[PDB]
Amino acid sequence: EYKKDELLEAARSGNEEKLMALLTPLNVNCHASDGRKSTPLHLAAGYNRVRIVQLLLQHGADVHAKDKGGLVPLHNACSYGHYEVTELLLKHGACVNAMDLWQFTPLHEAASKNRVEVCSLLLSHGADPTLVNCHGKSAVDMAPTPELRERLTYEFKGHSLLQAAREADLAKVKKTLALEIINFKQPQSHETALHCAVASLHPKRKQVTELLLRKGANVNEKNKDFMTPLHVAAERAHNDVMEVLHKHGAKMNALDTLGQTALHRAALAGHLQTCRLLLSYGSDPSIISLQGFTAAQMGNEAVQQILSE
Amino acid sequence: RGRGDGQE
Repeated sequence: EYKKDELLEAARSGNEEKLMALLTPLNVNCHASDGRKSTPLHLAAGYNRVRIVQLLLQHGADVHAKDKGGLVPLHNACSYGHYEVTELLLKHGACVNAMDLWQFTPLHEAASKNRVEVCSLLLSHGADPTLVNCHGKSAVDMAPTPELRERLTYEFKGHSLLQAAREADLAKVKKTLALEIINFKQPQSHETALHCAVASLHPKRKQVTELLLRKGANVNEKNKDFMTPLHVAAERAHNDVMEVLHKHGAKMNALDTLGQTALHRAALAGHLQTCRLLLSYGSDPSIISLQGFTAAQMGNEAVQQILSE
Repeated sequence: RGRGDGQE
């Protein structure tokens, strides 16, 4: 038990030569008599002795060994943010969600201590940030900044999306994507960013509109009046964004709650070139609104001429 | 509940 203490000391201090002189199949998984009662692997992991960790693992150290608190060496690596140690342990089969006596996982420890880098690693290896410790608190609950909380949430949703795709779980893919911010709806009037972008008076509105669509915005989204972005753009003669909507397959004949197309609204506002653009995109001038009107029947003579030309 | 052996 005198050589044991020397071995544990070699592990804590990173003394490779002394470790290998003292390490045998009989003491590789010994515990300290006092303190945390760590194994050499606990010590090497907690004090970031990468090389010692590798040699212990090569010579039979048990990644599931416990200390006085139920910690495995992964807890020690993660709590102190030693990235490389953490990955080696995981490579040699450490349980990524191992629980100590208080049901803290390695992720609890890394998040608790603001070890951002290690949390991402743990999540890539299947760490569940929803698992609760004995106080019902999850790892996200323990992240001390809102930046880490949003990152933990992002990465866990990322990995969850990949698994659901592997299983062609249409319901779950559809679920998570619905909570993406690209389709956020204004609580009262239900417009999306795409409605707001095509109505903008600022000169980057075309590039914003293109970006939103590239990132998944629904080109035919209805607001509370069932207006699409095309309706909003057409009644304002924002022709530049209407071309973007068309290129992304906007439905030219979608109907608002009055049964009106985008072309009805362009004709009502008297926007001649807009009417022309809409016709060239395949707007159907024959559609009758719920109040009984075609576009031409709502427009002035110049509008009626455009629809006739 | 103490902490585990190690250092940051």
